[PDB]
Amino acid sequence: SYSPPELEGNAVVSYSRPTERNPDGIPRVSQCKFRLPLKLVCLPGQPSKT
Amino acid sequence: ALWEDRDVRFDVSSQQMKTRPGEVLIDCLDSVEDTKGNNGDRGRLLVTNLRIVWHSLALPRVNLSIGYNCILNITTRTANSKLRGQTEALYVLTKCNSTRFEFIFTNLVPGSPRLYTSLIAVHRAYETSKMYRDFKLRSALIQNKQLRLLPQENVYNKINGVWNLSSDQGNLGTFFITNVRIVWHANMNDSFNVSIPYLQIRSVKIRALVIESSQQSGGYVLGFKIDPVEKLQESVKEINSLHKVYSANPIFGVDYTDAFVAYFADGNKQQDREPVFSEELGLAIEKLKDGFTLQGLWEV
Repeated sequence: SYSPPELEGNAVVSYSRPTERNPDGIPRVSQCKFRLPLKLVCLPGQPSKT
Repeated sequence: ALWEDRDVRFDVSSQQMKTRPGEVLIDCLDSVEDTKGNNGDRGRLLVTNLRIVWHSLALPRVNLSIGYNCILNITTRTANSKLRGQTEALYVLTKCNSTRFEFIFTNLVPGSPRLYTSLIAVHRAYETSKMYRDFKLRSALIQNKQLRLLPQENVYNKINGVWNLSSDQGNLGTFFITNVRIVWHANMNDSFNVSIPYLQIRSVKIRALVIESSQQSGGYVLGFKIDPVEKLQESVKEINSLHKVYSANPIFGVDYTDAFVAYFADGNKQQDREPVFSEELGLAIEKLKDGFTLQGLWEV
């Protein structure tokens, strides 16, 4: 029912880079952000006055 | 002479670290390290037809050659958990020239090495194929008036009436000349048989036929008499021709200075005192040192 604090969203990916010291690789993580449209959680309505 | 399967040598010459004619390389692995010598010296391990050779890969002067007829206990130690990969180790335990040696081979690269399996497999084949390269007396060589062939063996000729000039009653026997050994088995008491492999034969000649075997593994003088001298010399010709054609490339049937002190299995000990009888225990026990006693050694 309530509206979310921000329409942002985060996609985080975590992988392992195979190296020479460790054959299971260093763990690494990178992330990206997206911005959802306002018209997901809103619609037009009657504008109040006061 | 052949020594690469019979001895355990240290600091080997680069000519003996090379494949003996009949020998064949089986497997290899780099970055193997030598423990039981705490030098931290990286190296390289090689499993061949007849022995395992480790060399420093940086100063190949320091190296080890361990024969398969010298290894008693070959075990694999998979340990060294998450801190790194599973650095598998190998534990070889050997008895050469009446002294117990212990070698530890640690694969520094964290991956598990396939070499440690080929090692044990080829060692099993070596031990199970000793009828190719050893002298045997009164063994089980005959099923039913007929020889039992090795894996890589063809019987070339079969001579009858072959007496044995080493006994006096069970003499009239049969002689099988093969590409790997010459065997003689009596007609009656077919458990009286001898099998001499070409690797052990040193000289065949007539004196009425005499085989003289290698003094490095027991020098026997085996004499056999045949009725027609023609067949006698024919068999001598065949045997010596087979010996030379075998000598150029040996089969071996395997189907598929003070540094040694650091490799003691016992530890600061290399010879066992003479075994005497202990009246205390009622068993044979090796001769006690001067001061020590059994109840003074048993207590903590």
